[PDB]
Amino acid sequence: PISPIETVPVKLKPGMDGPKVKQWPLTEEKIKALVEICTEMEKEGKISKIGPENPYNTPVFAIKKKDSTKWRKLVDFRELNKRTQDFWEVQLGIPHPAGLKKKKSVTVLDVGDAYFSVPLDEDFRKYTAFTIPSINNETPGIRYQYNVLPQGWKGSPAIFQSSMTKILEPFKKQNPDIVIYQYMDDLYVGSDLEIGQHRTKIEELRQHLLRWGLTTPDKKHQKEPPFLWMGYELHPDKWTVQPIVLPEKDSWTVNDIQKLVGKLNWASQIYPGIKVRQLSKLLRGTKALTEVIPLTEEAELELAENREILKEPVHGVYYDPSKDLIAEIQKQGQGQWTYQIYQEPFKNLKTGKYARMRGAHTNDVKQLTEAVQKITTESIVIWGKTPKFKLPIQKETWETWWTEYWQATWIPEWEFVNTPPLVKLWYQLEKEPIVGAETFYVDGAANRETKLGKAGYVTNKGRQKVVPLTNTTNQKTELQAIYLALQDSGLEVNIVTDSQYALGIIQAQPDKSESELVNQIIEQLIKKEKVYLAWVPAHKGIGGNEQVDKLV
Amino acid sequence: PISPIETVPVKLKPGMDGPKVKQWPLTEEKIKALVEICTEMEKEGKISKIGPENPYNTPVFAIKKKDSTKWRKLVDFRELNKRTQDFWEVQLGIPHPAGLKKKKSVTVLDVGDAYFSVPLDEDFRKYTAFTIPSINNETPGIRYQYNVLPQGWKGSPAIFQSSMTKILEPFKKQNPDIVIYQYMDDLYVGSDLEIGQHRTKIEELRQHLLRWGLTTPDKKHQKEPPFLWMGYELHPDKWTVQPIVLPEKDSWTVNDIQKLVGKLNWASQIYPGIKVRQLSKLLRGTKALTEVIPLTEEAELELAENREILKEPVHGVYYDPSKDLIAEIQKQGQGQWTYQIYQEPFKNLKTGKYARMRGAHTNDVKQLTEAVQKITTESIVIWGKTPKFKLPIQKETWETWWTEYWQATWIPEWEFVNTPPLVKLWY
Ligand SMILES: N#Cc1ccc(Nc2nc(N)nc(Oc3c(Cl)cccc3Cl)n2)cc1
Repeated sequence: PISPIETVPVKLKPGMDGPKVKQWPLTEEKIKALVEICTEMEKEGKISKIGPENPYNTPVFAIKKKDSTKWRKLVDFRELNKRTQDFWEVQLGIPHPAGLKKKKSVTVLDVGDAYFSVPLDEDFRKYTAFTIPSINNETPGIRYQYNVLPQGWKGSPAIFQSSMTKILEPFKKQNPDIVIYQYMDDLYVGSDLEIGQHRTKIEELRQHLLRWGLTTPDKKHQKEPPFLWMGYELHPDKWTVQPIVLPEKDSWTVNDIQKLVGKLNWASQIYPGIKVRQLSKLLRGTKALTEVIPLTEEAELELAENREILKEPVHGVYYDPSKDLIAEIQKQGQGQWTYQIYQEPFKNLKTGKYARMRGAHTNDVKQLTEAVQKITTESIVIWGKTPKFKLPIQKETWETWWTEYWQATWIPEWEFVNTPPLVKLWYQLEKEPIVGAETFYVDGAANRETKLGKAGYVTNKGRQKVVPLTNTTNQKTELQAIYLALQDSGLEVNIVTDSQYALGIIQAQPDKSESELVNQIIEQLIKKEKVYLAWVPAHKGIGGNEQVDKLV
Repeated sequence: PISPIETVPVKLKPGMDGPKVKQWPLTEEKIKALVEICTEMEKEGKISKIGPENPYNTPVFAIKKKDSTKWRKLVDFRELNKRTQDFWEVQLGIPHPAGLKKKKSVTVLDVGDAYFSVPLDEDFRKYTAFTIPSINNETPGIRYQYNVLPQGWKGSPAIFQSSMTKILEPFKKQNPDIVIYQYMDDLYVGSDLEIGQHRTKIEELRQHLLRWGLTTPDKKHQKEPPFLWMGYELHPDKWTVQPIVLPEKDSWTVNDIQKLVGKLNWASQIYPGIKVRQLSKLLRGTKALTEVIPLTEEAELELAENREILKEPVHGVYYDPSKDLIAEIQKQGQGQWTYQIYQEPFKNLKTGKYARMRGAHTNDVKQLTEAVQKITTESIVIWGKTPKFKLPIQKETWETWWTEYWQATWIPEWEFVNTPPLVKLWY
């Protein structure tokens, strides 16, 4: 019940001191409900009848929720906790199945009542003191102090996992085949013996643990595989997601659209190709929790397609360190990219996606690199290494772009995989002005308050134009001006602008952007033979941009 | 070891709790390295394993010593440094020689090996807790705290300081002209002798240190030349101003001048003395771009006049030791990288350019890291401090591979910029 485990010394935050909270009402029936418990608890040693001497106090309650046979003592350490030091974290990050290793037999022991078996740093006990009131006279009050790890306390999960880890170490050594992972009231044991032998080892471990006061039960309530864990469904050689449920409704409210999207990402770990660009586009209004949102046309289409996917069950395999780790990505098209990581051709190891949420302008190659990075990071966490890649881009493209790009990059081992769609530079801007080419001195300003602007050009050839625009901003005019010149220029053109904004955007060599204006432009860029853009300081600058601004 | 000393009390700045920094996931390979290392460190008593009552944590990495047969543990004490070393920049500040940059040569030797004798005040260890990770986090991390002054922690140099001057004093005596400066874990020794004497004057030091305890692994090679260049040799008197020169040209086109008007207009933020109108007026037209055009009244005047206010460093540019040094690095392409180091926009305390070789053997991420470490060393050598870098590279990529070619024993600070604009032009 309690062990010769060494105790972890504890402490209260620097200035603070023990909790002195009281609660002296008495439900006669319950008082005898607790007393029974304590007597069977002090008898077992987990607590002690304490002497009235400075103990601070803590709330004691009796509980019985459903299908009663027994009660449950419950102390509220919310005030003791708020006074105890910080401890090393627990599971800063939950291990991913995609990276766990194949096993024959897996067993789970119930290590629930365990912590009461683990010792409490003597000195710190003095604070654990609660007080069970004797029914009325305002008596001395049957009073106790904890000797083990209080169910509520701050440092229990820690001090526990700590202790348990130590007790296992030896066993763990003398038995490397056995993976032992504990998860709160659970301690899983997995191996490669055949159920008979496997259950020998289980018992040994069981007995070993017993030698350390931590006991365990043989059989009590739930079932075995699949193991419902951390929203996963675990099998001895396959793994998958908890049955997910896409609801169907007449009206969806933000909170409803959220829980829907969340579930979808979750389902993406393994269900290939799931998309989410649309349903989240809707949640882009972060206010209400019950504001109703009309599933737009796309969102619906999308959600749908997500059902055809989830319709069919799908599961994933484990990691075999003898084989290679491969990774493949494909562009879905709306800034959506997908990938699946495997070692073997048919079942996957894991899948996932990479959307370009960030901002409102980006290229197809940079995005490819962003996705390749997201996976690199993911692999390092999960397999401890980088996967080999297979991607829809040809060196000529890549090697070119990373050469032109102003940012440093490092894309790893990658093999080209010719399969649509494809990633490429749909067009390149010239590096030197084009001789003979008509020069368009573009410009366009807008009235910040009247939201009225103009976009025009004046060419070397004496050609002009000015188009009145309403409901836009300089940036919009600054672009429309470049779009203008493109429309009216010929296959080759030299365009001069005074806007860094505009200049950049174009130069970023964007593949697309739902900003239909930039589209109209990007697409003209594609249709041209040779374009050359040139920046030129605004205000003080050239005299041609002046001659258009005086106009606007 | 028999207690070389008996500990120096260390207290963080009030209103300051020790570090609690997450520990980046790592390559299996690298975990094994760390694992191995710490196992020894644990035997040697340098480090002990800790419990759950130690909530603190500083990150740890594995780097290649200097490509030697094995790895090196590089504790990223940056967090704990700010939380202490700053008030031990005072409490025990190691004074910086303004002449070291003037030496004909400065060598850098690793003396971080010294500290591992000196036990660390006990009430402090708890804060050096660093965690070696588990792949996929299947297993709870292995945990350790430091029993001795640890490398990387700027309170180690400071505590050993005392003991160092002692070790070095009977040498600075017979070498009153050689300057020795200590930064964290390295000794920067500078002499005005022909290299030959210098290098020797160094092994003369290498051994003085050696016969008095310390060990400087710094034995880079031997008589046989498998083309592996010698110890870290910097030449700071040749640390000089870089080229920021306009283009001299026979025939000037409308385009050419345009750019030229921009470069200058950009420069006007560093040099309020530049002008362009007479140069710009030459463009007031809407002429072609391939069209070549000639000067103006004082055009040739302004281009040469400016071309002068631009060939002499700027003024009012003084080093404020209160501020932090800042460094931008823009990718120049084809293996080159420029860099400014400043404390207030445009008032550059120093600029320069790094560059690697030709394709086949080098990438971006390696270059940058190399540039960063060269800019940091330069900065250390000149001001006694490292600069906050404004890195032009997707955070995550950087976080993923910086360690891949890191050889420095320190971690400058840094952040990522997503936009170097016209700057790459001007520089
Ligand atoms: N059913 C099932 C099942 C359970 C566990 C595994 N394989 C496995 N391998 C390793 N290295 N670590 C772990 O650890 C775990 C265990 Cl044993 C149980 C629950 C979660 C985790 Cl992370 N499991 C395989 C199948």
